[PDB]
Amino acid sequence: MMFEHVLFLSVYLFSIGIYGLITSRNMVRALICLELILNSINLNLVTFSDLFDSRQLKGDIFAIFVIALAAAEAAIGLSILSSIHRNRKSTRINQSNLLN
Amino acid sequence: EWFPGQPRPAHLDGSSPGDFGFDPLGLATVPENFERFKESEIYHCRWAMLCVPGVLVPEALGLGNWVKAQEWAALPDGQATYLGNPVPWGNLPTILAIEFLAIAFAEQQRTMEKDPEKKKYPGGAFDPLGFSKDPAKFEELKLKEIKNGRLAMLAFVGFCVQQSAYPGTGPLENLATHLADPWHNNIGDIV
Amino acid sequence: ARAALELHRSLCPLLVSPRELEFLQVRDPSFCSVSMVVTQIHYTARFPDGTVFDSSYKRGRPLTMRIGAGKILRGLQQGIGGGGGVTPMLVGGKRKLMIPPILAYGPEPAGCFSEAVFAQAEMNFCALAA
Amino acid sequence: PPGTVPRWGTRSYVRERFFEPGLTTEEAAARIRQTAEGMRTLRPMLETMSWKYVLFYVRLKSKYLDLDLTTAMAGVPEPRRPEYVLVANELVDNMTEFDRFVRTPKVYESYLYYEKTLKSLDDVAEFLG
Amino acid sequence: NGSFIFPECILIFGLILLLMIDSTSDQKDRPWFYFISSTSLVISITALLFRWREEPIISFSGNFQTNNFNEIFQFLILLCSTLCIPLSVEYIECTEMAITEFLLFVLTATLGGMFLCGANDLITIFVAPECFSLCSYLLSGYTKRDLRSNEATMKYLLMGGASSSILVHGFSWLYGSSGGEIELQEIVNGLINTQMYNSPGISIALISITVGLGFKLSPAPFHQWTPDVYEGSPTPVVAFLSVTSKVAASASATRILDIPFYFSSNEWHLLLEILAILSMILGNLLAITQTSMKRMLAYSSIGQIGYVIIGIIVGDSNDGYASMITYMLFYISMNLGTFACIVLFGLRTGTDNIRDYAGLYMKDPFLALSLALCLLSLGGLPPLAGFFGKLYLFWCGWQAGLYFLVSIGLLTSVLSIYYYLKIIKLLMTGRNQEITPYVRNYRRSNSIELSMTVCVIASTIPGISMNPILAIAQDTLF
Amino acid sequence: LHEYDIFWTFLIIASLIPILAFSISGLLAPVSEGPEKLSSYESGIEPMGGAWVQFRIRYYMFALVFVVFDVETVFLYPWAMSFDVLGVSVFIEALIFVLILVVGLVYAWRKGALEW
Amino acid sequence: FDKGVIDGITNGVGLASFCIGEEIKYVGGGRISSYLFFFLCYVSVFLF
Amino acid sequence: MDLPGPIHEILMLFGEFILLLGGLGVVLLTNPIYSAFSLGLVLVCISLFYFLLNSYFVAVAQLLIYVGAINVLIIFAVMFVNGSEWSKDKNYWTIGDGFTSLVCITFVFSLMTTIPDTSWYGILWTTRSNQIVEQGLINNVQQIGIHLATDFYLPFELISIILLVSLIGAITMARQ
Ligand SMILES: CCCCCCCCCCCCCCCC(=O)OC[C@H](COP(=O)(O)OC[C@@H](O)CO)OC(=O)CCCCCCCCCCCCCCC
Ligand SMILES: CC1=C[C@H](O)CC(C)(C)[C@H]1/C=C/C(C)=C/C=C/C(C)=C/C=C/C=C(C)/C=C/C=C(C)/C=C/C1=C(C)C[C@H](O)CC1(C)C
Repeated sequence: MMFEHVLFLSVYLFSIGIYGLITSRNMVRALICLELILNSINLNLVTFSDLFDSRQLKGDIFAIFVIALAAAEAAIGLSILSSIHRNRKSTRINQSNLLN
Repeated sequence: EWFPGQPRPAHLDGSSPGDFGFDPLGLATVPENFERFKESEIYHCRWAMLCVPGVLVPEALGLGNWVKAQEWAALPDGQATYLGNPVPWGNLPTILAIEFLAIAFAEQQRTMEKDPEKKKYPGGAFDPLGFSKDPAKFEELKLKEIKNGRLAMLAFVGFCVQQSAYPGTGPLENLATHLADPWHNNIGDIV
Repeated sequence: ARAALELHRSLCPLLVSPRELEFLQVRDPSFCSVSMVVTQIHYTARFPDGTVFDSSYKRGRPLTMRIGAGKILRGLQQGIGGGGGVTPMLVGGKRKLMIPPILAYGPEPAGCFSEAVFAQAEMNFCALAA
Repeated sequence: PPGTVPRWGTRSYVRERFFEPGLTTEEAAARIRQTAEGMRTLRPMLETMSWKYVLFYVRLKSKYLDLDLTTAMAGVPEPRRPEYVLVANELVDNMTEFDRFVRTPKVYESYLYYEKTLKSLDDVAEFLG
Repeated sequence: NGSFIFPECILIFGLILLLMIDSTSDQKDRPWFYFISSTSLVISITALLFRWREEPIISFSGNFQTNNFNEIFQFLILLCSTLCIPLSVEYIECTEMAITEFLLFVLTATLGGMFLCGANDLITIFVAPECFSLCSYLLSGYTKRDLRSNEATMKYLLMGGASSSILVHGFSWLYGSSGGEIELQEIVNGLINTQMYNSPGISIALISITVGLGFKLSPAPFHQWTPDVYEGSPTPVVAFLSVTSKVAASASATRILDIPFYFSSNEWHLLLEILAILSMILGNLLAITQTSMKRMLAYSSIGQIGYVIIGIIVGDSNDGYASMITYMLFYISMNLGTFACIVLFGLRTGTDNIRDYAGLYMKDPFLALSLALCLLSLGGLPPLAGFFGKLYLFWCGWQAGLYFLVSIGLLTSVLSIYYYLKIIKLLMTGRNQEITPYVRNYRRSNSIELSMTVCVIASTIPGISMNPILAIAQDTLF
Repeated sequence: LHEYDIFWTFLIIASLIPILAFSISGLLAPVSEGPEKLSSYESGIEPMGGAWVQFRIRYYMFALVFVVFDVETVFLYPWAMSFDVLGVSVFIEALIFVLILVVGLVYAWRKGALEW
Repeated sequence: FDKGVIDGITNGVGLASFCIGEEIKYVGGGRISSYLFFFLCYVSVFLF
Repeated sequence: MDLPGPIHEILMLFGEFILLLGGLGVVLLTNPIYSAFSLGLVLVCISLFYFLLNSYFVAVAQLLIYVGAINVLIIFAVMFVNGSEWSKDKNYWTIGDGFTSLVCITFVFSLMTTIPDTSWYGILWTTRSNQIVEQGLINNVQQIGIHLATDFYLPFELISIILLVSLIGAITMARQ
């Protein structure tokens, strides 16, 4: 059930990754769930590049690039978090709607 | 209230789970009649909730419907099939005898206790975890049971009537039938 | 799913020449060969007797593939780029093929809740480069 | 030369064998004979060391021929069929060892069994039909 | 070992120089790099001038692209950046923020957009949208002491992460169902030798791609993120986004939807239509009720105007792409003009809301005139350019059968005339006791003047001189 | 790259090791210590209360520059493995790669980021 | 039956927009969670 | 290379059941530090999923770049969000909880019924030439090693400037 049971867990993570995103209240939790979604897509990707495409790996390289960009985004978002917590002394996300 | 705008029949002042002012025939005038009705109600609820998925899920598999699953007993040499497998004791007098002694004895064990509250909510060995810990939650726990149980009974009525209207049918088979053309497959076509 | 409708002709060929591996047949060689590079052909695939299950004309631009690196049916890559004992098809050439079931998908179908190709089939092609 | 009969592929191995319950006698007689001309196509893929399909195909064709051989053999000529059961032992131990000699990839034993695994399977299906 | 990146290698050289000068030089930079970056941009434009009338030759190991149509957009993004930088110099100058890394960010985002215009690789066309988005949450929030500039970083980063996520998940579904393939051209083969094309699957990897595409160029059902960010970020980066993001997204969309999606036409032609019919409606109604200038521009010039561009992508038999190129060339100018005017007036006064533009015709008439011209052009009136843009967009798009999209377009254009004429009316006035003490103290009066005046006449002349532009735009096969 | 079965057995064994040690300690242990047990040590003051002890302002920059400069290595490893296998083009490519981040580190050094 | 009917119509065709704009403009309105919710609803329904 | 045998599905189900609880801990628990630690658990148990399938690099790297740098960075970040212990009891927040738990389940149902209709084990037979090459004699750190630089030249050349720009932006933003 290798090729079949893992994909059955991709969605069962991806979905959760979205839900925690929407119902998130603090910035760090939203970023965590974002990273979780990216890892879900990564996992949905890799298995495809193990059943087939073994002559020239086309998924593992793409997985590497996805992880690199995930790290970059997780750096930039937290950097923005620093400045927002500097401006206002609380990072409650859903209590800032002064741009509407 | 069930019918917003009518006064409560004096003998329905909450004081019970799943009680919304509905006693048009005054069946519950006598408190003794009142209490026994609660027993039959929860039981008719309790059995029904078990029976509905047991009617449906087999149809959701290759197994026959709730009507076909009783048919081998009609023929004299009937042998059952559980999950398609011909269980040896599937002959009618076999299961009937097993059914009779077990059903009567356990149901007689009911008839020989009079709390009478436990006759609705025994718990204990019937509550291996003890959800009854929070009396607030347990009281709402009855509500969920009552409303779901009442929901089950209606679904049971729908299943049976759809069978008389459509002999040899399945509730999911009926559901899909409507699902083809909802506007030309309805309860409109019966009468 | 399974077969659908179409309509066309075939420009009846000569007798096929199997050449020990497949079924080869030539209709019109015109201009020039093609190396191990991207090509752009137009196909119309049949079943063994009569049926047609796809045709590049049933869409827009005829599809583009790679002739020289294994990315297609071995039968085609043998009968378009030129196999052992067979001359390759020119730029504007036109050939006809009958693919045996060993140089094809083989004895198992491609299912999608209904196999889109009969299990252990052997199909036909009318391949025209472009 | 018309089309053929798919005959119950169609699933994702969680629909089949778990959720679409059905297997009739003489229908497993199709799977059994199919994994004979089926498993006789890995010879080129054993020539070149493609150690990644010679495992997936073997696992699938086994888990398919590890239930049919128990259903089909019930439906062969039952008066005289101890041999039709005295073959499943071989036709499912040769493969159980084939699956060993691919896990830690060998060549000599792998190919020495990739002939003595099909040589038997042409005899299990033989007692069927 | 290849000159097809040299148009971008020059940009990389300029990037490295801009990063170096701050490391080495002390203080001689402020007006120096202001033109040193323009040197790199104009040199890249000259380099792209060479490859006019070229071959469809494939890239490094067949990675990004090199044909005529893609080269058009590759030059167009450079044009946008060249016009935009002089705006986003003096603005951030008058905020006492570091200017070096701002120009570095703008340059790197332009580089990402340029690489995106090709990218027939399924991976490059994924990193490049990130190279364009990772350099976007920075600019769109690069005023830290402000408060709104943080809201328009939260509700831009979260959204642009979720959307790129959905897009890459669609990409993974495609890579799976396609038997394993990345090269954009080589999918309809590989999706056939693997016979799983007509099956469910592909139907999912089409929607999970189209949604991530839409978010990047914001049609109606996903427009939610645009009105906020465009108000929260500084006006120059608003203009930069609202031009180059749309150009790059519309350049990537046509290629990602036409090359690997031959078969699914009748199932995405409809889909995009559902977006367009909404994009040109919900992006206009709200535009009426606005009182802020940047937010009204977000609604009108983007929420809507990203409608009739698409209005031919659905109706395209390669006889229309010329009209998309022409309309993009018109829209870039007719949008950068009004953004230049808005930046100039806002800096000179210090307000954004509409109710302060009163009387501006009397104090300084040149700016009022050069803003009214661009606004009317956006309205699409006959002698201007937007009229001929919308016209040739409809005349090829009514010539392709579909009727219930041109009528809606004309109707919503008539509707859009309203707020344009509203602000125009607010310009021309002389009721001295009405004008607020904002235009009353306006010392009227290089770079921004030059940009505004050379960008506004290109909003009136090409609409009448579209003959050579049309003759040029017809040679696009991609 | 032949048999990681030893790896899997070592994983399960060394993951059972800590819970095994904890359980073995728990079996032969004292059911005692109902004392205060609500205060940790090296604080003979019986103190309690306090928060907002972060100083994340300094160490956060270190964490960020590390997170960014780390990705270099997992890209260098496929290159560091494929030097002689391929020609010398990968040499120049990886030189450009590493030099980009050398310039980045020079920048992070000049402008005050790596501090006390 | 001129001001009250056809003038009424030619204004209500230009007045109903003034109401619909501000009406649909006051749903959501910030609260990024609501943005993502309304962004997921359309993605989900479009799968049909 | 290959796997032991019928021990495979055991580890498969074990890791799946661990990862489900991990995700539920990520999304349910209110204390953010517990959430981050459960996220780390999720990521190590998915690195083990990557390692089970015979893809070695994309497993160990994923373990180094995420279970390391990113998690410690997030731990440092949670030292800046003060105020926890919000409401509880069955969708603590507003009805938005129910609306999400509805639409997400619709999304699930859609994809989770789309998947078990594609014969993956039949989509593997149609490609018997892709994973049939192995280049002749290679191991799986050289496969990636070369095929990253022989045809994936442009994105590898690109990612570096993305990293540099992200570094510069992060330092310029986080610093007051
Ligand atoms: C045959 C010709 C066609 C006519 C078909 C019937 C037409 C009328 C159907 C509408 C009835 C609505 C009753 C609402 C009554 C209603 O459902 O209240 C709503 C109730 C949920 O109420 P709550 O507890 O949530 O109340 C709190 C809030 O909802 C505020 O009230 O649902 C239940 O009662 C579940 C318990 C099972 C009991 C369900 C009762 C259903 C009764 C319907 C029986 C009709 C039989 C007719 C047979 C012919
Ligand atoms: C007591 C106790 C104690 C301890 O402590 C713990 C424990 C153990 C946990 C517990 C137990 C519990 C239980 C057993 C429960 C059960 C329940 C149920 C079964 C319910 C149902 C319930 C059920 C229900 C509601 C149902 C419903 C149904 C319905 C609506 C249906 C509908 C339909 C459809 C769709 C369609 C078609 O065409 C028709 C019809 C058919 C009409």
